[PDB]
Formats: sequence, C-alpha cells, structure tokens
Amino acid sequence: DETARKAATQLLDQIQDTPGRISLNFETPEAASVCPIPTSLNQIVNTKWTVNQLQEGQLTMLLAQDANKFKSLGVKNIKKGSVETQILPRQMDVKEIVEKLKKQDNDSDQFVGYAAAVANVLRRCDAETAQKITQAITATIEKEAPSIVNC
Amino acid sequence: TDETARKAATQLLDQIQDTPGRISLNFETPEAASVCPIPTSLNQIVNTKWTVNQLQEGQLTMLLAQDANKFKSLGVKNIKKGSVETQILPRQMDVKEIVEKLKKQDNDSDQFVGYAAAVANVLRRCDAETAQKITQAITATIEKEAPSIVNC
Amino acid sequence: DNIPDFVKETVERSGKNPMSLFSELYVHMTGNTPVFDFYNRNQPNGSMKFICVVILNGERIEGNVKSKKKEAKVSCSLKGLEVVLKHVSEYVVPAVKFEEKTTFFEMLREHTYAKFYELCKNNALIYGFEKVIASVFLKINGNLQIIALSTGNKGLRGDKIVNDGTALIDCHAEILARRGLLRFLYSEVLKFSTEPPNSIFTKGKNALVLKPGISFHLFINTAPCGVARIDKKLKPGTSDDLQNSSRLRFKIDKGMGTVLGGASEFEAPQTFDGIMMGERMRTMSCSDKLLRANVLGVQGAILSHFIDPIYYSSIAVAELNNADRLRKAVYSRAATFKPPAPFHVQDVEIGECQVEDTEQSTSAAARSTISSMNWNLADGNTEVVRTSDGMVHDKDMSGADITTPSRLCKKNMAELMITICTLTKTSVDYPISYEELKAGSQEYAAAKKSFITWLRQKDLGIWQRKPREFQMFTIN
Amino acid sequence: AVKFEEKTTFFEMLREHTYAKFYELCKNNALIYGFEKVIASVFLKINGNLQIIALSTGNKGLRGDKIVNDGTALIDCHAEILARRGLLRFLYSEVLKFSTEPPNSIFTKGKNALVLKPGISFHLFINTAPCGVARIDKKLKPGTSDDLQNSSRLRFKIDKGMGTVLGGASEFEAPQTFDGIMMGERMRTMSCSDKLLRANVLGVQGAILSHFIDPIYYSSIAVAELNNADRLRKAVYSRAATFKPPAPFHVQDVEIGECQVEARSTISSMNWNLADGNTEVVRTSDGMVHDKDMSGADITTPSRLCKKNMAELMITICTLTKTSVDYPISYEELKAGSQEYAAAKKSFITWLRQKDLGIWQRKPREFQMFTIN
Ligand SMILES: O=P(O)(O)O[C@H]1[C@@H](OP(=O)(O)O)[C@@H](OP(=O)(O)O)[C@@H](OP(=O)(O)O)[C@@H](OP(=O)(O)O)[C@H]1OP(=O)(O)O
Ligand SMILES: O=P(O)(O)O[C@H]1[C@@H](OP(=O)(O)O)[C@@H](OP(=O)(O)O)[C@@H](OP(=O)(O)O)[C@@H](OP(=O)(O)O)[C@H]1OP(=O)(O)O
Ligand SMILES: [Zn+2]
Ligand SMILES: [Zn+2]
Repeated sequence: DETARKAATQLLDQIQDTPGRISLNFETPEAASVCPIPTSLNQIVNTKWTVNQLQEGQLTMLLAQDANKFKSLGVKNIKKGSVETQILPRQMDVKEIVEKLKKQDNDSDQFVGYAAAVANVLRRCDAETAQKITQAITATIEKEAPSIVNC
Repeated sequence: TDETARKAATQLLDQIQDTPGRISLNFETPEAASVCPIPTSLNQIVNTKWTVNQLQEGQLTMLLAQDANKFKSLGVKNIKKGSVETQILPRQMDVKEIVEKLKKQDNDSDQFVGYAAAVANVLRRCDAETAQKITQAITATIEKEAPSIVNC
Repeated sequence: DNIPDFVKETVERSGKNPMSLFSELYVHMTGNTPVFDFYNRNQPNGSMKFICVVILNGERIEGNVKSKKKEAKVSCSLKGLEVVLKHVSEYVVPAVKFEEKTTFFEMLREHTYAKFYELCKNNALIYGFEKVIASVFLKINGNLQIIALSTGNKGLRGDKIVNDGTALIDCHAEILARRGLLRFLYSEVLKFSTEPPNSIFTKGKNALVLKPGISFHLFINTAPCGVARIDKKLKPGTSDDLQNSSRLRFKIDKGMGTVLGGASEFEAPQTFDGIMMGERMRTMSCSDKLLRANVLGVQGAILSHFIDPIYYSSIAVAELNNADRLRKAVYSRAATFKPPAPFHVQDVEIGECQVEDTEQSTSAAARSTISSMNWNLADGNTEVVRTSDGMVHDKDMSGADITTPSRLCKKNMAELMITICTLTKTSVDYPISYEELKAGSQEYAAAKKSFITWLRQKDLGIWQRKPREFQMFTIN
Repeated sequence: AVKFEEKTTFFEMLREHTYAKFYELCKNNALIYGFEKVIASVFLKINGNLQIIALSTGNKGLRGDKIVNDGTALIDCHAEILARRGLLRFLYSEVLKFSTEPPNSIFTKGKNALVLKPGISFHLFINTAPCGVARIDKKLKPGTSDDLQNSSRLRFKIDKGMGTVLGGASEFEAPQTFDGIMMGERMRTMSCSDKLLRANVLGVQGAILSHFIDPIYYSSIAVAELNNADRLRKAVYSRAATFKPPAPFHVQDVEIGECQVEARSTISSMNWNLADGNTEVVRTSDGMVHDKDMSGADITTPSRLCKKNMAELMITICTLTKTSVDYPISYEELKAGSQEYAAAKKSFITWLRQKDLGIWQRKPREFQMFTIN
C-alpha cells in the first residue's frame, strides 16, 4: 500500500501545517480508505461553496463595514408574552396516587383527594391518551349522573 | 471615654443579661444619653403617667380569668358586611353550567386543575351509591387506558 | 433499655434523626465535630468488626460491637445523645455590641436574642429556631419592652389548606411577630375595658387610640423576602429596571425566595380546589406585607372595630447596608398613595444593626427546620408550630401526634375577638362569618380596596388574595 | 501525536486537530496552558473539507452568589456549552455574511427562513463523556428495576460542587428563584447530557437565532473515551427518539463516534471562535472576563458569549440588515418572539415531564428580564 502511506503521511503532516483544517483525499479508493469517514455522513455535493470562504476574524471584519452593503432579510421580529407560570402543579408519588385511587372513605375528605389523584395521573398523560381518558370519564359520568351534570 | 458614659454603657450591657427583653434608657445626664442615641424622629419625649411596668407576661390569660362584671363598655357597634356574592356557600359547588363547560372543554393548558375540580364537584352532589359506583369506573378507566402511569 | 427514653424523646420532639441530632448537639456542646474510632475485634476463626467510638465530656461512649460501620456508629450516636442530654447545659450568647454609635437598633437586636435564649431555658425544644427571628418592641420615653417574638421562614403547604381557619398560612418570622402583636393589642383592649389607666389605649374621637409616646418597633434578623431582598445588588440598574425591581412578589410554601408576577398575569383569582388539586398557593411577599402594614396599619381588619390604625414607628433589619432598599420596598413604593381618611402612609424609620450580618446564620441549617416558634407578652409562653401544616403538634399520653390549632390562627383570633366583645358588652351579629366580620370594618375595607386598586393602576402588580373559602367559617 | 490509520479515524482526526488548534492558541497566549483537561470543539464539514469553528475548555459553572439580572454573566462554562455558544457567534457572523455576500455564506434563502447550503454539516467533539446520563456513575450499581429508569432521567449541575445530581428530590420540585439562589439555595443547571438532548431536538441555534435561520443540528458527536458509544447514544438521542416536535424541527439522529485515544480543577476557562478569531479567558466562578492594568486592579468585563453580548450582536445584525424589531423588548421576550422555537421547546419540556424523564430546571425569569437597546 504505497499510496495509502502517502495519504496517511499527508493527513498526519496536515495537523502541523494547517492546524484546525482537514482535507481528506477523495477520488482514490486506496488513499480514500486511509481515513474512511462514516457512511452516515458520506454525502458529496457539487456545491460551489468551499471551506476557503471561512477565515478568522470573520465577524469583526463584517461589523466594520458600510451599512449600505447589507441587503434585506426576514422582517418583523415581534415580541411575545413570556409564559409567566412556574411549574404549576405539585408532584406526588405514584404510590400515593394509587393509594388515593383505592380508598373509599373519600367522602370524609369531601372527594378532594380522589380528584387530585386523577389530575396528577392526567398531568403525566400524553395528549391523545389524556383526551381519551377525559372523554371516557365524561361518558361514564353522564351515564351515571343524570339530572346532576347531565341535562 | 467619660466615666459616666462608661457606667451607663455597662449598665445597659448588664441589663441585657439581667432582664432580657426590657430596655431602660437613661436621660438624666446628656453624656449618658449619648451612649444610645435614639433617632431624632423616634425620640418624642412626652410627659405621661403610664409606665412600662403595667405590662405583665401572661396578662391576657389573667385578664380573661376575671368575671365579666369588671369589664365596662367601650361604646361601639359591630355589624357584618357586604361580602361579595354569596357565590353561594363556597364558589365551590359552582353553577352547573361551569361544570358542563369544563367537562366539555378540550384545551387543558390549565394543567387539568379545572377538569379535576369539575369531576370532584359532580362527584360530591351524587348520592353515596352513585358516587361509589362512579369511582371504581374512573379507577378502572385510568388503569386500562394508562397502565404505565398507574400500574408501574 | 440500654438507651434512656429521654434520647428518644429528644429525637422525636426535635424533628432530627439521631445521627444529625448528635452532630448538631456535639457542635453546640464543644468546639469539635464527632469522629468515630474504627476499632476492630478478631474472632479465633477470623472476623471484622467496627465500634465507631466517640469521646465526649471525658466519658467512654463506646458503642455496640457490630459487623459494619453504620449500625455501630448510629448506636454510638444514640449513646452520645444520652451524654449530651446528661450534664444539663446549653449554648448561650454574651453581649458583644458597640456603643455611642447608632446602637439603638443593636440594643433591639441583643434583647431579641437574649429574650429568645431565656425562653429556650424553659422550653429546650425551640433551640436552633433563632436563625430567622423577628420581634416587636413597645417604646415609651426611653423604656422598651419586647412584645412579640417569633421565628420561621416557611409557609403552609397547599395540601394542608383548610376552610375553617385553623391553620397558619404564612409562618414567616415577621408575619408571626405581627400576629403576636395582634394578640397583645387584644389584651390591651381588654385591659382598657377593665382598667383604663393601666392600658396603652385611651378613648379617641371615634375609636381607641394609643396614649401619647407609645410606639411599636419591628426588628427582623434578616431582610424580609421580596423586593427588599432582591435589591441586595448594589448596582442601581438602568431605566426600566427601577420599575421592574419594585413590582409585587409572592411566596411559595417552602421556597426561600419569591417569584415576580406580571402585568395582568395571575389576574385569575386563586381557587380552593385548584390549590388542593396541585396548584401552588401564592402568598404575598413579606416586603409587600410590610408595605401593606405601613399603609393600612398593623392592627388588621378585625381590631379596627375597636382601635384606630397602629403603625410601626421603626423597622430594623440585621444587615449592615439595608437602609436604602429596605426603605424603598417598605415605604417608597406607596409613598404617593392617599388612603381614605383614618389611614396614612407611615414614614417608618429604617434602622441598621451592627456587629454581625446575621444572614450567615439565616442561610445555614435554617432551610432544614420545618417548625416555627412564636412568643408574645400577652400569652407569656412559647408555642411551636409545624410550618408544613401550620398547626401545633403535641404528643399524646400513649404516643402518636395530636394536632391543635395555633393561637395565631384565624379561628383563634376570631374567638378572642368574640370573647372580648362578650366581656365588654359589645353587640355583634350572631351568624356572621370571619369574612363578614372583617368586611364590617367599613373604613379599613375601603382603605384596603383603594390600596389594592392603586397598586394595580400604578403597575406595581396584582395582590395575590387567598380563596374566599379560607375565611367563610362561622365563629359562633 | 500519532495514531493508526485505516480504521474509523475520522473522529480521531477531529481529536488531533482540536488538540493541535488548542496548542497553536497556547503558543500565542501561554496563560491558557493546562486548560485542555476538558475540551470541546465544533467542526464545519463540506465534502472532504473540514474546518474548526469553535473551541472551548472548562468543567465548572457560575456560583450562586455571583448571579446577575442583566445577563452579563455566563451561567454554564462547561466545554460543551461554550462550544455551542461559539458556534452561535459563528452562525451570527454567517447570517451577516449572507446579508451582504450570499454566495460567500453558508446560508441560503429557503422556503421561509435561511437554510444551510447542501452538504454543510456541523460536528461536535468532546474530550470526555458529557456530565449526566452519558457519563457512567462510579457509585451505586448497574441499572436494574426502578434504577434502570433512573439511568435515563434528567440530571442537574450543582454550583459550588462537582458532578450531576438526580432529579425528583424534595428540594428540586420547587421553582428556582433569583433571591433564593443568590442567598444560598443551590442553583440547578441542566447537565450537558440533557443539554445535548435539547440540542438534538430543537437544534443548536437557540431561540434568538431561530428568527432568521432554520434549525441547525449536529451531524455527529465524538467523545475521546471508548466502550461508551451506546451510553452516549442513549443520553443524547435514544431517550427522546419517540418525541415528535413541530414541523420545522425534528429529532436528529447524530452519529456517535469514539476516538482511538482513551484530574485538575483549574478555576478559569477559555473559548475560541472562528468568527472572532481570538481567544477569550473567563473566570468560571463568576462567568466574567478578568483583566488587569498597571499590574493591578480587578477590571472586569462581560464575556463575548454572555446573554447581553448575544443580544447586542443580534440587535447589530438586525440594524445592518434593516430588520424591524420592537424598541422596548427584553431578552426574555426576544427569545419568546420566535413562535416556532418557543412552541417546540414548550412541547419538548412537556414531553420530558410526561414520559417521566424529569423536570427541566429553568432559570428564574429575572435572569432574562433585562431590556435590549
Ligand atoms: O397576617 P397574615 O398572615 O399576613 O394574614 C393577612 C391577614 O389575614 P388574617 O385575617 O389572617 O389576619 C389579612 O387580613 P387583614 O387583617 O389585613 O384584613 C389579609 O386578609 P384579607 O385581605 O383577606 O382581609 C391577608 O389575606 P390575603 O392573602 O387574602 O390577602 C393576609 O392573609 P395571608 O396570610 O393569607 O396572606
Ligand atoms: O447556552 P446555555 O447555557 O445552554 O443557555 C441556554 C439558553 O440560554 P441563552 O442562550 O439565553 O443563554 C437556552 O435558551 P435558548 O437559546 O435555547 O432559547 C435556555 O434558555 P430558555 O429556557 O429561556 O430558552 C437555557 O436556559 P434555562 O436553563 O432557563 O432553560 C440555557 O440557559 P442555562 O444553561 O444558562 O441555564
Ligand atoms: Zn418573608
Ligand atoms: Zn458537562
């Protein structure tokens, strides 16, 4: 593998010659195999843009330029009311959730605990499953509570 | 430091330990008054017959121990007042339209608080048997629709 | 048992595990930290054991020989707790202040701690509560007597809220100090009813007024939470930051700090069910509560039926550089407000203590404590309240907790007012509720409504009122 | 120094070039010597041409008592995060370059926002495993039963300390407060493993830069420690692969790479950026740049990577390109102004909460309420 050694030395010498820039040797299977880049990133594009468009001090040299040289971009950066709420619910243990789901003296607690447990179950529930749970709960409530909520 | 000022200072420091919570500043000597200068707005020297010794620890307990005959009228009248709404006995049992809306409503960015409150509200008014039979149905629906949440 | 029952009593009542209790009490008894000597015992067939021996007070506290370090060291901690409860003594502080300077507020600082340590002598369980502590003093002609004393930096949990008013909602030190002042003022109203000369009150034009010269001074060992604390940053800020650093803030049940609201954010009223379902209860920050105190008085709505408004003459905070921003937060935010008539915006004097910046103590091991003491001269005894549920937890004869409301709770304040009304032959309606009783003070209600409306219209923010069912309970 | 070729040496090439660039910088400024204990870098790749665009060192964060409300302090100075911030500044420079030289930039006018030219990709390299899930705990036991789930939960950095602590504690349920943090409550900052997950979900461009450009994703993440590719992949991609963000965003399947080559707690940190071209050293304890004059004094300057500097650069970009922006807007509202990014971030945090990964520890609102002008 004569030319494989050549490509390997060229890549090794490149760390001292131009540190921070890598130029792999393509279009030669033996030299290309010296540093085989993974197939997940192996996209080759015939674009005219090259690495040489990048140079140190890019931002500083652009800022110190005439304002007439800059064209228009997207428009109307309008503000938006930041969400004021902190984490709104209080979390409770899943074991505690199950505990209030099974207790049946809840009428003494005026049924607050059961509703809180249902809410906490639903809070950690995905949107589709939460919608299905809400629909099922409403359906079974309407079935068993006419003239109370159902009209 | 002057001897009188040092004596007043030592008296104050000793009074810290001897009678905690009671401070007695000294004014008969302007040098002594310089030891602990009160703010000029807070000074407010007034001639009075009242003294700090009229305050006794536990005075409320002893005061309630006296019979009512030794208490004289203050000359006042007390009348209740416009509390808004009656929002009848708690804006808890909220009007049935609200629970109907909350159960029907879909956008629950409220973090499910309103929906659970409505569920509780409809649960309370149902009789013991009806509320009893609903709660097993709700628990079963939770267990069957989202086992990962509750059965984990 | 090999361990005295007093060790278990101290462990249970102090709220600290035996290991942490030993670590704390060893440091409070001597100048060192417990160190375990890992001795070993060898059986003829070969074994490894640990004893974790600790030495204290010149007594051998060698623990049980066990397999591992954990059980041996916890047994040694139990025996060392036996040792610390033996040789009855505890840490005390001598006065170390300076004189001839502005030391009046420093006089208030020492006498607050000195009074607290006197209470610890009769009730040893309150030791260590003074990390966050506030007190109220009554001054007349150079004579000052401490009136209320309280600790605590935590509030009521949303799980434990009740509609009957038996739970203390905000157990911060200054709030509980104000409540103790309320109890003292009730006692003084009763004293005026029975002995007018001996009371601090005298018959005014329309209500009881303080006798001339009598003043009330608030001392806090730390800056009140809220914008009085958020302004620690000495940098003034630019333009809009001045209005930003003056808006209203609210507390969380346990958060050591406060959360800023918004412009019509949190405009929706809090609901009882919402808090129960998991919504975090919002309580106005202590800075805003002190602003409210200096706008409407410290006497509250209920006492306004008997007495004219009472204001703090001075507020002292144990911080070396607090005069500017504490004054801003406490007075200046509402300096342009014009209350209806009996009330005025009190230009409270702002004082600075010395010797120690106390926030070193207020930030260390003060986050761990979940209970708060409160003491007032009217009652004459200390009371410990668990801040998580805001009620007093005593011990039964056969064990387990029995829980009773604190004397500072809404129900007890209402009962005290009703007892005074009965004794002084004051006519009150039978079926009134707590909310209706407070609404009965027409002038105070109008002033509070105007203050809240003015705070809204001036962009300061929304006052986070509690759900109405917090106060619908009937007293009689 | 030297390593064997013929293998998967692309990531080893990245490591060698990162170290070579760092040592080249150390020649120009010898004060930064010894900082390379924890180093990270970002590379730009087009076809077979590679170029380093950002570089940073550091493994500590801002102290709780040194926080500010005007956004002049750096909150997290870990090497991975500051590399992303340098990449942000580079992307700002490239947006301005497009605004004046469209052929010479990496960006191209897309359907509704700027997009990268075809073939241009960004690659992240890290000296060691990111703190949090991606880094193996020397304590406890391998993930089993409930602890298997805890091997994938979010982790928080803790100030005045090292390592990442697990969530779900009683203290971490409460929101962070500015006064609370500054007076002694521990400030919770999300671990680099979770921050890399956020970078793979919502992109590396952030909220402010999302006004002009489409989301930009790392194409590969390389770490210089082996026998941990699967653990790194789980931390940054796998535990959110099921998440379905809004239309402009997607969960990027980054290519995890291991370099062939397999202690110190120095306070300062450094960052280098191609757009600026010059190194910058910041004090990690307070997140500010410290200089000196007449061999004394403590002149202190905000870092180029701080929130205030990013906002100023953004406003300069908008001014040069004549983009209309509201005059009284603040940093918090500017980031919320990008509707798509804000919605995607909210959805991602909600999804993390629902699938029981943990609560994302957002900073107090006072960190970003400062106005920009
Ligand atoms: O002493 P605090 O704990 O700060 O309590 C006060 C007090 O409530 P009390 O009735 O318990 O003393 C107020 O009452 P006023 O005496 O000043 O009228 C007021 O109550 P209202 O404004 O409702 O009359 C307010 O409560 P809110 O939170 O509703 O503003 C607040 O109570 P919190 O401790 O609940 O904040
Ligand atoms: O570079 P980082 O340290 O990772 O900073 C980010 C960044 O904030 P800045 O770019 O403003 O410094 C995020 O914002 P985006 O760009 O992703 O929008 C985000 O802030 P948001 O949540 O407000 O978007 C987040 O902060 P948080 O911790 O609040 O999530 C975090 O900041 P920190 O890592 O510094 O905390
Ligand atoms: Zn407070
Ligand atoms: Zn990290």
